[PDB]
Amino acid sequence: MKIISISETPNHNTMKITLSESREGMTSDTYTKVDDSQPAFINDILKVEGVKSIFHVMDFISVDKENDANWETVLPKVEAVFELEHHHHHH
Repeated sequence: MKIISISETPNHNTMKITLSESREGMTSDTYTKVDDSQPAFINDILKVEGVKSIFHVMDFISVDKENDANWETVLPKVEAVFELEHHHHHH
C-alpha cells in the first residue's frame, strides 16, 4: 500500500500515480469535497495549499494541483502519506 511509480502525463496540473494495489478496482472517487470516505491523512493533502483534488480509479490515482502550484513543494506532501512508517495506533 504505497506509490510504486509516478506515471507520465501530458498535463503538468494532474499526474497519474501507480499504486501497489491493482486489478478488479479500488475506490473510483474524486477526492475533492473533503471527507470523501478517505483517511484524515488524504484530507490533509486536500488542505495543502497547492493541491486542487485527488482523483482515484481502479489502481492508479490522478492528483490535480493548482495552476501556479509546484510539485517541487506539493508532491512531498502527497507522497508523505503513502510513504511513512505504517503501524497501528490504539494502545
